[PDB]
Amino acid sequence: QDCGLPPDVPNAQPALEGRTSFPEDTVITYKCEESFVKIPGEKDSVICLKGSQWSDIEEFCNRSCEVPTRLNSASLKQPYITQNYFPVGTVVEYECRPGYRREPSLSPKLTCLQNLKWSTAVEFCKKKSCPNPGEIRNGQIDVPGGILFGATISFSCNTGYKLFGSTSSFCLISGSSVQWSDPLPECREIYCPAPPQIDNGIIQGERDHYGYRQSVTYACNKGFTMIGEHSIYCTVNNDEGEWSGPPPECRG
Amino acid sequence: MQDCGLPPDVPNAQPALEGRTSFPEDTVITYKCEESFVKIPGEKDSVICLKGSQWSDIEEFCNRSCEVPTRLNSASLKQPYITQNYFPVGTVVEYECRPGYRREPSLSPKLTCLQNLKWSTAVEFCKKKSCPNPGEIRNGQIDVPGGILFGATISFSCNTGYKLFGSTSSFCLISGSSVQWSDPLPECREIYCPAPPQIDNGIIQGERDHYGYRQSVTYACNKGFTMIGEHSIYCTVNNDEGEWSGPPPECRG
Repeated sequence: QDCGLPPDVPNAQPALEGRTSFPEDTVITYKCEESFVKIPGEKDSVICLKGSQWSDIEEFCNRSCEVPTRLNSASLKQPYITQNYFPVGTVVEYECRPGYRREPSLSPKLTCLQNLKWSTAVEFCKKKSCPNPGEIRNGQIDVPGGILFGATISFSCNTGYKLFGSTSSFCLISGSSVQWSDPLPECREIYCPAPPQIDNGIIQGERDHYGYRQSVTYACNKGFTMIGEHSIYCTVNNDEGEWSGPPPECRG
Repeated sequence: MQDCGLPPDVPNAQPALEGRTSFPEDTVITYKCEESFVKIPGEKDSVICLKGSQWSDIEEFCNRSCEVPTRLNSASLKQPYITQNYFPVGTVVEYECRPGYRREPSLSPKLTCLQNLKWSTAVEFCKKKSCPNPGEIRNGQIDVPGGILFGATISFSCNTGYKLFGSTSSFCLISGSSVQWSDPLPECREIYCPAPPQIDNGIIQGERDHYGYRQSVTYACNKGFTMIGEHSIYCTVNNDEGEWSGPPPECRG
C-alpha cells in the first residue's frame, strides 16, 4: 500500500527528499527545471492514492524569462514586482527610481524574447540634474563630473581669501528631488595685522584694513632719515595675513 | 737825483714796488692794505717822488675789515654790498632771498661785522619755498618722503592691477617766479587679462569686453555635454601683466 516513484513530468523534478517509498496520502510537489516556471493555476503536484496509485498530473511548466533585470535607474511596477511567470511575449514596465527622471523618447518597458532574454534596456530613466551650484564671491567651484545626481563638487578661495564652510558638496537625493548636500561656503578677505607705527615716522594715507598685496608706505618726520624700505606689503600665506617684512626706521 | 729811494713805511700797508729800488721823479707808488685790512675810501693810498728825492706825504689809510660776506644758498647780497669790499667793524649788510626761497619776516636778513672781523651768525631769514600739493593718483599712490618744499622729491607707484604710465618721480624745481614739480602726475592704467578662451561644446556666461584683476568668467556646457573642471576662472595680475587663474573647463560629450 505504498507508492513508488512519482511519474515522469517533462521539465519538472519531484521533490522526493530523498525517499523511495511514499505512504498513502503522500503529496509530492514537482519543481520546474531551469528556464521553466509553473503556469499559474495548474496542477503541480500528485498524491499517493489507494492502490499504490499516484494522482494524475501533466505538463504545468512553460518557458519563461528570468526575473526582470535589476536596474539602478528604474524599479519594477506592479504586479511585475512580484511575478515570476514571464512567458515569451511578456512585457514589463518600470518606474523611475529616486532620484531619476523619465526619458520621454523611450519605453520604460521590457519584452521577454524567444531566447528567454529580456529586451535590451535603454535610458528611459536618467539621473535628475542638481541645481546649478551657483557662484562663490572670490571663490571657485570645481565640477569634476557634472552636477547630476551622485555628482560631487569642491570649493576653493582665491589667494587672499579664507574659506568658511564646507570644502565640498554632494548631489544627494532630497525628498522629491536631488539636492546639494552642503551649501556654498564663504570666502572672507584675509586681513593683515595693523601695520606698525614707527618712532619719528608716519604712514602715508593710513587705511582701515589691509588685504593681500595692499601696501603701507612710511615717511620719517622732519629732521629724521629713513632706514630701510619705504613700504611693506600684506602677504597672505597661509590663510593668515602677514606683513612682508619689518617697517623702516627713522634716525634723527 | 732826481731819483727817490724806497717809499716810506706805512702801517698795515705794503707799497707795490717792485722789486724796484730807485724811483725817478714823478714816479707814483701805491700802497696795498695788508691782510685783514681794506683801504679807507676817499683816502690817499699812494706817494709820488717830488723834487729833492722826497716822497709825497702819506698817512695810514687802512682800516680793519671783515672779508666778503658769507655765501648762502638761501639768500644773496643786495646792492651795494654786492660789490663792496670795505667792511669796517660794526658794518651791516642786507641779504635778499634767492630763488626759490622766501623771507621769514620775524627773521633779520642782515649780517654784521664783529670786532674779531667775522660775520654775525646768520639765521633762517630766507626759507625754502613750498611746492604745490602733489595731489593724487587714481589707483596709485604718491610717496612723499621728505616734504614738498624746494628741492623736494616724490615718487609714484600704481596699485595692484594697474600699470604706471609716465614719470616715476617728480622734483620740486624753481620755475620762473617760484617752485614747481618737474614732472606731471603719471597715470595708473588698468591691466586687462587676455580675452578668455572659448571652449568646445561650451560657452562663457555673460562674456565681457574686458576683464581686470580678479574679474571672473563663468563657463557653461552645451546640451548633452558634461563639465569637467572649474566653473569659472579669474584674472590674476602678477606682475603688471594679466593672466587667467587656470585652464577653462572641458565639456565632455
